[PDB]
Amino acid sequence: ARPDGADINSICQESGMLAVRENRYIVLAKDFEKAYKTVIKKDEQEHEF
Amino acid sequence: KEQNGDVKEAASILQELQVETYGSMEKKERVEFILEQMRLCLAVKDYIRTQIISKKINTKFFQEENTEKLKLKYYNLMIQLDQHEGSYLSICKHYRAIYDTPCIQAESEKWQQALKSVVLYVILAPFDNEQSDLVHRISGDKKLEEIPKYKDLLKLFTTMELMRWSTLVEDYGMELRKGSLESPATDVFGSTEEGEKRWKDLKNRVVEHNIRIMAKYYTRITMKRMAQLLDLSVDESEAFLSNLVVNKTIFAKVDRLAGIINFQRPKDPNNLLNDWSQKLNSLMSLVNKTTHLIAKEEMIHNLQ
Amino acid sequence: DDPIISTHLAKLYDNLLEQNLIRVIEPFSRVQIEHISSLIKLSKADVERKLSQM
Repeated sequence: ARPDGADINSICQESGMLAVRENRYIVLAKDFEKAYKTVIKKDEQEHEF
Repeated sequence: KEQNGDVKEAASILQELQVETYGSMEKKERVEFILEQMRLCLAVKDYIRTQIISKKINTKFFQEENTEKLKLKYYNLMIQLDQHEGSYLSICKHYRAIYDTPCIQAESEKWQQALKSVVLYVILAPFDNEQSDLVHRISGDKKLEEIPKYKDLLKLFTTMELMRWSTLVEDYGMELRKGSLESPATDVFGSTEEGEKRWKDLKNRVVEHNIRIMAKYYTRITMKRMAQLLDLSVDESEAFLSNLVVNKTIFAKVDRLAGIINFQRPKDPNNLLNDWSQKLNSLMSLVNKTTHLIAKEEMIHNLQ
Repeated sequence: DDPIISTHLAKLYDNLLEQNLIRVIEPFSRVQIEHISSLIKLSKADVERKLSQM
């Protein structure tokens, strides 16, 4: 329910391969955030008007 | 070491295992430490706990020769992962890693347990080409043929030596009666929950490899005389038939409609193919006969 | 709370029949119909007509 299929591919890219930068399997809920900050977040989060 | 550790300190060291391996760009202490809890997880006495920490171990490899002999220090534990309870066959280099240490040395008894471990383990291992081929690939040792037991079991690699099982029990129970290198015996039959289990899987060996070797004269063989020529009882042979036949790695055909049935090959249900091979190839051999008959008879007639 | 008691575990054990029939007949083609069904523990109760149907 948070507006942050094509991105999910890069989502897992970022999150998983940074856990592999961390070099472990277990994927965290923070890994979502790691995949939700390097994205199309230009102008967060409402045209305000 | 406060209490020499416990499940609490096991959880401690484990939680401190997989966190720092990358905050600590470490090649040796990380190796000598990811093993440090191998006891705290084997003193835990849980096969799958050791296997989880080994799933951790897989991360670190090319461990060979960290120092000149750091692996002669770690491989004891690496094989200790599945040393006395592990799979009888996945010990290929596991139950091999024991030979090199006193092969690096010039030991006599420690090298003898090294040898009679690098060999007396595959008889536990199920049948395979690897075991069979390798145990004679590794043949050529000089310290190994100095053991009547090694010679005895190495001879077993042909005709199965369908021997009175108690005779082999002598040959490999007097290992514990060695006024010489005996650590072979303790590695083999100084053990109880696996050494006696080694005797059991040795019964498995004799019966199943005899099934292998005796596959020639079959298509006529009785359940009773099976046991008679098996060095084991009939209902013992019943259970052996049962396990080898539900394993069914070979295709026999048996029934107690008579009990005279055998660990057979497909029992020859085939058409002319048999006749075809026979007639054709035999007749061909006969034309070959003729064609060299002329030749060699002429040769022996050369002087005349 | 079983919706139907005519099919649920009925079909399970139905499948299991031949699933247990490929363990007593898995070893060899020919066999005594008794000890082959000593595993199913009934040598002639229902093994007979079941395997016939099969």
